[PDB]
Amino acid sequence: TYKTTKNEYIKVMDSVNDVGCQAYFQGLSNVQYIGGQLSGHGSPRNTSLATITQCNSFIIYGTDLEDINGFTTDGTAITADNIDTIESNYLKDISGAAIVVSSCLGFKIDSPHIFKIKTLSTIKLMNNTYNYEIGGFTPDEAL
Amino acid sequence: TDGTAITADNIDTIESNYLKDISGAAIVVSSCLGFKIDSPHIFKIKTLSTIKLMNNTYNYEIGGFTPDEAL
Repeated sequence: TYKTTKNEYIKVMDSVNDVGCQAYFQGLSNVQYIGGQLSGHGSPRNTSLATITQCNSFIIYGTDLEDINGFTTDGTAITADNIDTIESNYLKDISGAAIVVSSCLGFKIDSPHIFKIKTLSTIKLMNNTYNYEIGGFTPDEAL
Repeated sequence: TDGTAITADNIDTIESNYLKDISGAAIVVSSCLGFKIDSPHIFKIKTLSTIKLMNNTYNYEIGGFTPDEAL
């Protein structure tokens, strides 16, 4: 609860089920993400590390990706014990991976190093993403 | 290269008479080793093709850009 200089109090949260991500991209074209990092150090509640929706040509060159704490859009924690249930009930949900890609033309990722991914998958593709190309990143890091 | 307009109407004629011309695409590649393009977004291409390759360009590699934008 934030206390102002006029001795007011403001609730930081909007709802008790709040989730976020590191970067959100919607309605863009010809986007290049060269190098850099996207990481969840400190265990925030994330649906993904990067969410990409309704873009033409999003390209990732060697970006460092690590340390996600997985949640669905609702706020449900994605753990090993319920992983199968998630795959049935949240297939159309925009969450569940380190990189979520929805309705994106010309998506491309090369081979960066990825580790400590505590969510269902490393890349999720949905909603008519139809000419993607996936390079060889570190395997077997997700759930 | 002459100065002839490339439209839909005459498109077939062009492909017959200007095969060896260095023109007719968004990107024209001639005698180039090691050419490479990844997948950018391309639109509004009022010419015969998106990429033309010619004159011994022999190890090119084409990623998936936006399909169906040329004539």
